[PDB]
Amino acid sequence: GLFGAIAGFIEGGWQGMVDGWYGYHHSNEQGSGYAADKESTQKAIDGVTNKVNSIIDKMNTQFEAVGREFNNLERRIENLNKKMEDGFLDVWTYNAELLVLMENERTLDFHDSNVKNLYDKVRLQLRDNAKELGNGCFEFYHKCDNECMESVRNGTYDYPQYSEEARLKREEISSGR
Amino acid sequence: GLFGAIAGFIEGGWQGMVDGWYGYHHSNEQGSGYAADKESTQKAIDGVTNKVNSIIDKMNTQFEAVGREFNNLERRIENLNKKMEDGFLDVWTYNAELLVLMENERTLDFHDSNVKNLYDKVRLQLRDNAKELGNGCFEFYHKCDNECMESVRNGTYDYPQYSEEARLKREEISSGR
Amino acid sequence: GLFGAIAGFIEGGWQGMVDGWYGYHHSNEQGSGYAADKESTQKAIDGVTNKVNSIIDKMNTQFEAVGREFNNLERRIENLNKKMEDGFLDVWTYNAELLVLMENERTLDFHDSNVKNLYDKVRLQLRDNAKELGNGCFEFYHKCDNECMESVRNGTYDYPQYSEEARLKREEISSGR
Amino acid sequence: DPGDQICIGYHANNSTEQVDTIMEKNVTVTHAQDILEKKHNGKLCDLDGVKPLILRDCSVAGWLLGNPMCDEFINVPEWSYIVEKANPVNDLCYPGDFNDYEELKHLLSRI
Amino acid sequence: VLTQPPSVSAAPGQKVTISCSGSSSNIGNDYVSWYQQLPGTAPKLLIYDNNKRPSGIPDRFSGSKSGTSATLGITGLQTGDEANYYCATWDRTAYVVFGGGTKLTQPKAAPSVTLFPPSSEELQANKATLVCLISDFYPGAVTVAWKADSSPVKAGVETTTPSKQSNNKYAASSYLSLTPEQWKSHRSYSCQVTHEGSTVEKTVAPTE
Amino acid sequence: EVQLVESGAEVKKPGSSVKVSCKASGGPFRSYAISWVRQAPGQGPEWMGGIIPIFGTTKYAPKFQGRVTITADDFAGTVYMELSSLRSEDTAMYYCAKHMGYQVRETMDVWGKGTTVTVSSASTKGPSVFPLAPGTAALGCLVKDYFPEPVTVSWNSGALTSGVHTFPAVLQSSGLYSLSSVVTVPSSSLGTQTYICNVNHKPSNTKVDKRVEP
Amino acid sequence: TKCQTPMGAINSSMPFHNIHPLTIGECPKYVKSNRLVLATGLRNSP
Ligand SMILES: *[C@@H]1O[C@H](CO)[C@@H](O)[C@H](O)[C@H]1NC(C)=O
Ligand SMILES: *[C@@H]1O[C@H](CO)[C@@H](O)[C@H](O)[C@H]1NC(C)=O
Ligand SMILES: *[C@@H]1O[C@H](CO)[C@@H](O)[C@H](O)[C@H]1NC(C)=O
Ligand SMILES: *[C@@H]1O[C@H](CO)[C@@H](O)[C@H](O)[C@H]1NC(C)=O
Repeated sequence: GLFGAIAGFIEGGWQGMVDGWYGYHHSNEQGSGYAADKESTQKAIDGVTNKVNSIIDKMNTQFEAVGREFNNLERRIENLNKKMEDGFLDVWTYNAELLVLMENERTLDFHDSNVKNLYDKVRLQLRDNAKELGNGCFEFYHKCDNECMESVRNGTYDYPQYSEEARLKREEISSGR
Repeated sequence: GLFGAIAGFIEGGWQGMVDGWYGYHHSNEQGSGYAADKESTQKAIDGVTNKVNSIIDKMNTQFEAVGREFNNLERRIENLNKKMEDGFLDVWTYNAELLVLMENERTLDFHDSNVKNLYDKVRLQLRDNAKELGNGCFEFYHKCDNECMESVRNGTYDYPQYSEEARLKREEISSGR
Repeated sequence: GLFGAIAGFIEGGWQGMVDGWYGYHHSNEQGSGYAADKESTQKAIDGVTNKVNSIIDKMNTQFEAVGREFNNLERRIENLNKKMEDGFLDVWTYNAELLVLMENERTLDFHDSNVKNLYDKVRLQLRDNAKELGNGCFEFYHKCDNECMESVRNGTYDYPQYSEEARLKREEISSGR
Repeated sequence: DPGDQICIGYHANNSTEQVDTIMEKNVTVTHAQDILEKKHNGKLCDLDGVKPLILRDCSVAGWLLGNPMCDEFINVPEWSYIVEKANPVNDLCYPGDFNDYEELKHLLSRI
Repeated sequence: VLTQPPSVSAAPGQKVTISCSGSSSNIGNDYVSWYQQLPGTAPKLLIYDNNKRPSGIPDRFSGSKSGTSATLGITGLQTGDEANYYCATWDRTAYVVFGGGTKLTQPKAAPSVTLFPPSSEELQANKATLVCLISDFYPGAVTVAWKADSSPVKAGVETTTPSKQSNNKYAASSYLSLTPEQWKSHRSYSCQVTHEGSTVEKTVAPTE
Repeated sequence: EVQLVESGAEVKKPGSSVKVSCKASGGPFRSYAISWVRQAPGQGPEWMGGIIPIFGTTKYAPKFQGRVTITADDFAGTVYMELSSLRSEDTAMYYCAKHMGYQVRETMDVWGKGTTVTVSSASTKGPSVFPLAPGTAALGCLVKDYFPEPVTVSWNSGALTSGVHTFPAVLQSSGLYSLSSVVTVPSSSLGTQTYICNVNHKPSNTKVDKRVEP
Repeated sequence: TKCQTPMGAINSSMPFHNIHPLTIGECPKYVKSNRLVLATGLRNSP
């Protein structure tokens, strides 16, 4: 994908996160578990919902054939009528098909972007209090219990509060144990 | 936004940077201040300017109704004329509206990209001579006066020249003071 | 570019990598050299190939003028015929031109994305076993011979296997020698 | 001690100009450009130099045939467009019919 | 308020230098550009950003900022380079300021004076103009005095500045305005024209 | 490649307003700012102000801040400059000039040809043309009290060139102009040949010829 | 004017108008839209 997240550096998705499109999996002393990100999933639903509505709305006026009859010596205008009417069915079919194809790509790329951005949200909260492992996961340099996890999930992680514990752990790791 | 920069990891913009669309805020011993990035702002103006010109130009040829009259026993061709002419006003209105909507998204996403790329320009100049703070800012590990700041703003930052001072500061920070 | 890679943080491309669109340049004790990334180049060819086919296919039905003659007192329908037929040549010319312009941007941005993603593929394999230099290159903290290089190029780099050598080198560098 | 800082950022202003997007309507933007003209002046004018032929209550038939009530148009100057009401009161004073009337009106669109 | 020397001179082939100078709030921080102006033509960009040079401009032109002041240099200079030259810069409230400019760079001819009197038709229209036409002099400097009879008149005179002719000598015109009664009532009116200490004097009188 | 073309000469009375335009080729939307710079007879150029593309913001010089308005019609590729409360020291050549980029700056790389505005209290007046009557001998024409410049004097419908000398006009204290045209001619030809001087003042629509006799 | 409509003259550089489709002269292009505005700047803060 254009944003390299879905079926990219995050290889494959989670059958087990059922309550949203994007979210988190965590793992600590008290266990592990999945949790949807409500806010991103909601922005996405808003986007896609609006998109589907805009498509319906723009296709609202659009050519509507009407039947006209012509006698056997009005063949030139019967042909001009057929071609005019076929001409519009063709313009409109192209418009619908191409809009659908073009917007499908954008939609699929929109979600990809949404996962990248969420990953980056967590990345820039944690900074060097966690280590980027490369598969979509962060490994903390400090103990992070369920309360601390939620703080990551909801925008509230206090970096200063853990950084001391973080610097001690990074220290132990560089030194070799 | 698709690129996660505008109203993303940079939350909100600067009322106080008036001379461009993207730029810098700096803060050091001699004070603080805003400065536009001329080159990015210019590429953007070039892009958007060309876009507006291309839209005007492509909409240059486009259907132009003409009045034709028909008598009371030419009702079938009067109807075929009305519908033909309405048919084109509809094709063209859809084309203009959809082009406008589609290009607005791209424009808004273009700027977003432009801020991400500028951020990344600074990021990859400084490297580990600065610490990414997560809100759009870098905190230097060395003293960076107005001359040094300009070197960041104009593509000229010499990493080797500060790296020694940088490694000493990172050293002090890991050690704890 | 929207993705900041081509003519961005990678400034200019390689005349000397001839067997693909994206790839690697390496440099170690046994020498240096270029190598195409087969998989990315292939996804790209698939994309662009499909795109060119979809354009041909969607432009398959499209208005086809036919000649009709009219006498000197059928001027109103001769004019209605001319305008109808010109009307479609105009709709279709706009459609082809605009599709071409819109898809060219996407194509150029697609490649840009592809180079960013490949760079990020290598970035998240190596992690802190290498140092991001900022110009598109990584400098290893450990010795990486041709076998090790290929492991980077083909998705197989074992981080754990070098990390000890990596931590010793990072250690030497922070300490100052 | 904290260190010096440089931040990357973007322009904001007090614009309430608003644009639509396929995914989001009424997005407030820093700068915008209206490209639809919605105003006219409610008058019929000379087109460049040339005043139009405003038939008043006459029809084209009335004018060419010279309905007595259409005397204003006995000898008309060169014109830029013709303006004709929807239902001219002064048309064929003596009732009747005008052969190929529309084909002739069509010819006038070029004269 | 940007300082520049009024003129500079030299012979076809040497290298001239035009300096330009101002405080820290213009040249010290901000950049300088230089412009060339030939009579009848808009200024023309010669160099920018202190020392860059736009396409079309030959590399005999250049410049620099040797402190809080900047200079332009021409070399191998041609007749074409005979013109005015201005430095420009940006001054912080904020504006583009120009320098004052710098102009960069035939025997003694007696004038021919020609005094006309009022024409009867002007007289018919209750006005009277004496017209004194001075031409072909060099150098182009003449004083002009008027006399009523034998005595001077300063009232009602309008003399033009001197003016290069097609043949590279100079010209001028003086006009004394009078009422008919004034013109009719006097013996004579005389235009005196002095040039390099040689006075010529023409006189005219009311249809004698 | 970009051409800047400005609107025609203007003549104004003091205390009124002028509005010059400038049309830039290409575009019609532009990615560079445009400025207005003026130059008074015998003086260096003065920058007046300029306008930035897309942003639309304007920047004026201290000297004019308060009576200049720069505006744009980007669809027409046109910027405008309006200077009000005119005085005679605003008599000058007015240039539009484009910058290299979006910022107004000391560097303006392409200029328009210029357009003059003259600020005088004179209304426009056609000349009175009087004859100046007769070794050689001189004849001429007094072209009296006209405003503004220029005026064309030709002799015998443009036939006589030899020996002719039209003089630069004088600027009277009244604000009106006057000039005179003289021809040196052989005395032998005086009362047999014929001399008409052809005065044309476009601004006033006055065409005159005046036969010069002795 | 340079552009005339059965309802009145148009005096505009704009590429589009929505007045009336039957015009004569040098006109913009008619659309049924009530509103058409392009973004040029960027998304404006909260
Ligand atoms: C976010 O997370 C913490 C849990 O650590 C919780 O106490 C806090 O109230 C949450 N904030 C919001 C706005 O939900
Ligand atoms: C960039 O910045 C430095 C200031 O530290 C300056 O000296 C240098 O000349 C600048 N380069 C350019 C091309 O403007
Ligand atoms: C990838 O690289 C290594 C070379 O170090 C090689 O031995 C391995 O077989 C390669 N794997 C594939 C699937 O080509
Ligand atoms: C958008 O704004 C317009 C004008 O204020 C308003 O009429 C409309 O209801 C708004 N639409 C949405 C989806 O918010």
